[PDB]
Amino acid sequence: FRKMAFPSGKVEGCMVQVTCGTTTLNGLWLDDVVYCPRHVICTSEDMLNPNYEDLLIRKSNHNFLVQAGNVQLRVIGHSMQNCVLKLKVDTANPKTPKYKFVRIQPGQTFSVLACYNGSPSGVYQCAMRPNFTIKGSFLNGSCGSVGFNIDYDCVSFCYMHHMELPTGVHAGTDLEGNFYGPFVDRQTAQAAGTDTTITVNVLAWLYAAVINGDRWFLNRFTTTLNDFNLVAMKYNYEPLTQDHVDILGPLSAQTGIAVLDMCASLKELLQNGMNGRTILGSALLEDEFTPFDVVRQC
Amino acid sequence: FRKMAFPSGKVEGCMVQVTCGTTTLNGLWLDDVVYCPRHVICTSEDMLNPNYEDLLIRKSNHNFLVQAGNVQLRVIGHSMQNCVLKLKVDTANPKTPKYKFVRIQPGQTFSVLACYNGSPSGVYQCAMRPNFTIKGSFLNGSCGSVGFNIDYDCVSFCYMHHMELPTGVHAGTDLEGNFYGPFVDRQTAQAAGTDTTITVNVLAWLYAAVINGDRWFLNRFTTTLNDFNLVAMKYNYEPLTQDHVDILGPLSAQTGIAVLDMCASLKELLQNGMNGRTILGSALLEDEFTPFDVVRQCS
Ligand SMILES: COc1cccc2[nH]c(C(=O)N[C@@H](CC(C)C)C(=O)N[C@@H](C[C@@H]3CCNC3=O)C(=O)c3nc4ccccc4s3)cc12
Ligand SMILES: COc1cccc2[nH]c(C(=O)N[C@@H](CC(C)C)C(=O)N[C@@H](C[C@@H]3CCNC3=O)C(=O)c3nc4ccccc4s3)cc12
Repeated sequence: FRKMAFPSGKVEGCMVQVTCGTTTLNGLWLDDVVYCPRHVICTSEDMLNPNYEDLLIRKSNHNFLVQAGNVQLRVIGHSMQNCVLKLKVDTANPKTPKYKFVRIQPGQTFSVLACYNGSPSGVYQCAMRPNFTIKGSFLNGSCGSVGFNIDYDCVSFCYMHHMELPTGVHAGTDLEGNFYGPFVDRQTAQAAGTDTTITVNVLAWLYAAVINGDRWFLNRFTTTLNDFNLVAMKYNYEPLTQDHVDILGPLSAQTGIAVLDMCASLKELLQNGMNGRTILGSALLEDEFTPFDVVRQC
Repeated sequence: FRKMAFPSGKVEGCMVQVTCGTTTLNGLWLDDVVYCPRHVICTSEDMLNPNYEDLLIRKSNHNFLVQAGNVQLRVIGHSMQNCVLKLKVDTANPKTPKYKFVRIQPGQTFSVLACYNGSPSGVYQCAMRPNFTIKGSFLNGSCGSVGFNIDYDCVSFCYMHHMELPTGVHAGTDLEGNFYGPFVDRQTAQAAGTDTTITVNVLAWLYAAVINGDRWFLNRFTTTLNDFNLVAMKYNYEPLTQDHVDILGPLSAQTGIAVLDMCASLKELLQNGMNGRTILGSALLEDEFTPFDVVRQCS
């Protein structure tokens, strides 16, 4: 089992650069609109606590340099939506895929196309942590790179990159400019909530183990959702939601193991440890494979 | 620090479907030629001991059905190169990138674009193991998927997929159709030679751990190159050459840790273990990052 990204070509065709003064970041060109982080308009001395409304009043369409490679796209309008700038340009992107903007939940995974100066550098799979950070790999100049899923040729954009916390994890917004978690776009040290283990993904991993014949950990007990959630919190595990139970449905049907029966199996693992026995060849439970990732790889 | 693949768009525009009779697998369309595994011509009976040149002489151009998306491309010729079939078509691929065919060395990495029915499914990073297998993720119908590196808009193709061993690892060929390793395109259960760990890559990765602010495994000791190699061979690690030491130089300079000092740290980890501690989130020593991979990501 491995972390697999989606093929990135449909997103590569949409990356451009956006420059104000000497500040260049990545933007996303869809139809005739370019989306990018609003702090492209910030000077170094306004970053501590910028006045974005006041900074944007001073800007005009002709202050924005938008380039696809070396080709300039003329800007004919601009607006701000939360923490993203929307630049209307005079050309509709001929490589625009079928697409949606979506806001994901903690535990969901997505692919990140890491870009520098509008040019793709690499692709990898990330999971949104319960404290709304991602464990990414981003350098200076990566802001504006996006994360996405692809379903039947439709790209669902879910992440745009804005910042690196002092602990080395990353934070950003959806494509409507709303941050995931309690962060703000200022040059300031911010801290995330203490992280927790993604319970729904650990259960998906147990299902994958069963599918491959590794099932020693199954037991004859069951539990209520509420009883399991109260126990999980004592072990720094996320509580399960109704949506979590539902996305485990296909794996539950495939193995014949009820979701609440698998919860009682995980609950025994939590109170007693693994006893040096492994699951799928590991002493550690994996929590960054979603139920969809598991059926993707089968 | 994550396992990072190359962006796959330049390869996506080359993937097609090839069908013969009831068999379907993926092909690579470059200019006017489609490359695919030759056993697309095999029927089920043929699989065990196919005489390929004999089976190929009995095929006509019109037996090959090549599809790019919804469009069919007409085969105007065909030839075989080792385990790869080369189908000449009447249309040139306009999305053909600049490219080259290369044979990689054990321990080098590449990106794999997994495809089914000519459609890209996922992309991830693999290393050519010392025993010439790869620990990939491939299901039925993945044959013909390719592995590649990218350098300044030039795509270097190095792997085409052919089989899964009983142990679950994978085997394939370069784009001239020669297998990596002692494998053969027969429907038989085949075993690989005993694998070993890629030592220069483990060292590159420990350096990455330092760059990302993790130092719990460093120590005050030092070792000679030969004495490290004796312990490494004991633990089934490949020997470390002076070429590898030089290669790690940029990394050593960056962190101020001499190569043989980092070797002393790896020696202790091999002799004492990790004691349930973690490195970059892993409980095991990672060996599928090359020194180039580390430099490219960290800077
Ligand atoms: C004293 O303040 C700190 C204390 C402790 C940790 C800290 N982290 C950050 C922080 O992240 N700032 C944001 C920017 C702010 C405005 C969101 C930022 O630099 N984003 C980067 C990606 C970063 C860089 C390293 N790899 C990460 O992913 C990015 O690309 C952008 N660059 C610029 C350059 C100019 C103008 C806009 C942008 S946006 C500040 C900070
Ligand atoms: C008693 O035989 C075994 C015993 C123990 C383990 C074994 N493994 C294999 C084995 O791998 N065979 C090759 C095929 C051989 C000819 C190279 C094969 O199936 N390749 C797959 C990719 C495979 C499938 C599962 N995931 C992997 O990646 C592929 O796509 C192709 N399918 C066909 C189907 C028909 C015709 C051509 C192709 S080519 C056989 C075998």
